[PDB]
Amino acid sequence: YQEPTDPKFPQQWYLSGVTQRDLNVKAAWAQGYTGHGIVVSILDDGIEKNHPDLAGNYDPGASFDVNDQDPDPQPRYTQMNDNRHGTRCAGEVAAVANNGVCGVGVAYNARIGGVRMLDGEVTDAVEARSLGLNPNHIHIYSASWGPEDDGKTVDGPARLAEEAFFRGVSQGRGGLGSIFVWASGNGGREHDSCNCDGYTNSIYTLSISSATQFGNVPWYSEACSSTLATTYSSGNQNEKQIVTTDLRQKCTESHTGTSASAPLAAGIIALTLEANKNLTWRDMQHLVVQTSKPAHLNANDWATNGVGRKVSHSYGYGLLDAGAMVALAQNWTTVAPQRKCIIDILTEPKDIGKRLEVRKTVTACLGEPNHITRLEHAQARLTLSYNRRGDLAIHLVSPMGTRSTLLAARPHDYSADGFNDWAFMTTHSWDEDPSGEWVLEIENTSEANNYGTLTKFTLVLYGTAS
Ligand SMILES: *[C@@H]1O[C@H](CO)[C@@H](O)[C@H](O)[C@H]1NC(C)=O
Ligand SMILES: C/C(=N\NC(N)=[NH2+])c1ccccc1
Ligand SMILES: C/C(=N\NC(N)=[NH2+])c1ccccc1
Ligand SMILES: C/C(=N\NC(N)=[NH2+])c1ccccc1
Ligand SMILES: [Ca+2]
Ligand SMILES: [Ca+2]
Ligand SMILES: [Ca+2]
Ligand SMILES: [Cl-]
Ligand code: NA
Ligand code: NA
Repeated sequence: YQEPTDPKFPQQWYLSGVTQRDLNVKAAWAQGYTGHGIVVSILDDGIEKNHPDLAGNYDPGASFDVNDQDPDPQPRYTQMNDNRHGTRCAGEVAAVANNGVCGVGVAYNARIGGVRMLDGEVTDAVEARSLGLNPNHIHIYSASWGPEDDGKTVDGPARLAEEAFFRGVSQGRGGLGSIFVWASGNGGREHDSCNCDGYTNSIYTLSISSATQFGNVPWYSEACSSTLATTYSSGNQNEKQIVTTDLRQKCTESHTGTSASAPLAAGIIALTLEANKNLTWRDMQHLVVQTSKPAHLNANDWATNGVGRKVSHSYGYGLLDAGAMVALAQNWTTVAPQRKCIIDILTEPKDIGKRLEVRKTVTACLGEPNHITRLEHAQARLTLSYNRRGDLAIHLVSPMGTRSTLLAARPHDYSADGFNDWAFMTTHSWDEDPSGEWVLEIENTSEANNYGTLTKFTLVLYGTAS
């Protein structure tokens, strides 16, 4: 195998780096993995299917225009180039290699499509029709949309979109499950906390955050326990950005934000799926957990969990490692069927006041078909009232002592509507045994005399017993 010759490949520092600050993609390419036979779809504002770095890999079967209800996802051209984002993301995954144009995609032999669905009124039906597009042809979906990143919104998929997620992971891809790769958000400057975004907080989305070139948490990053891993993106003006295809058959060197990280992850996942086409949607999350690398990502919250892995609320398990992903995929044994252990915790409502702690010792469905000794995702589904929602901080401690932040204080969130069975999710106790004492902590981080009540706490464990 030889290095790509594309003119901008040297500028794709997150791929071509020789200083170990990269995604280790050349190592996967050298093992023979390029995305051949894999199909990825970008759910965004359209895709310039005639772009000279996309046309060779473009797949109409991975594409649709949900905004105008037609098969052709070509973007709507405007004076400000508003609808360029899907084309940028598509090139990150699957820009053609060795063709003298722009740079290359991570999976430069994968097929690439786009759903034009953000250029219009984005209803629940629009989202669901996009997530559910051709799920026995498209393997991997990439998306970075969700509720407003204003630091005061709590929202997620409505009924049709949630149903699309469960249909995709259950019957998609011949029953192995659609892989929904998701950006964790861009609300960092608003002090947003991404478990408040029900798309990235879902167990069905494989959620990705960003790191800057120098290894730092970018200004736009949101921290939360639902994130699984990290890829490089933009930072300050001394740090390089993402280099990819752009609208009007151009290249760009200034693609930015967490929405540039999710497509790189989708590309790495395409290489991995080429290495083992039989991986399930859960297998893929396991591989990410096992192979991602904290090293040289700076964060003040790196903590070692109960099985000895380092995990951060900014980075998840760390930077994706493509060579490690494709290597581990090849002889990976399919995980056992997913179990779900439901533990309704409260015997009475609990006043929150300044601070509330709820302790509960659980058997994790000992004796039952849903007995779990090997956790995957855990949720604390909470129903509570409070007079100012953003003054709350919420933590959940596993029996192995891993303290997941479920919610950080959000200064702009003035809502008096509380949380209505909101399923705060953590990945940080993956592979732990969830038997034992769990601790929920709710605290008022403000000096104000705030007040409210916790009326339901359901601990929901997913995982296996093998
Ligand atoms: C895929 O995995 C399932 C579950 O382990 C197994 O039954 C099946 O034979 C595998 N298929 C291939 C083609 O490896
Ligand atoms: C609000 C938002 N994303 N919010 C998120 N990912 N939580 C968005 C992304 C692309 C186009 C329009 C809106
Ligand atoms: C997808 C979405 N919102 N989804 C939600 N609120 N459940 C959205 C928000 C702002 C602009 C464009 C899209
Ligand atoms: C699946 C569902 N509702 N199903 C029902 N009411 N039978 C739902 C409602 C709101 C948000 C997300 C999902
Ligand atoms: Ca169209
Ligand atoms: Ca190229
Ligand atoms: Ca957000
Ligand atoms: Cl479920
Ligand atoms: Na997720
Ligand atoms: Na620990």
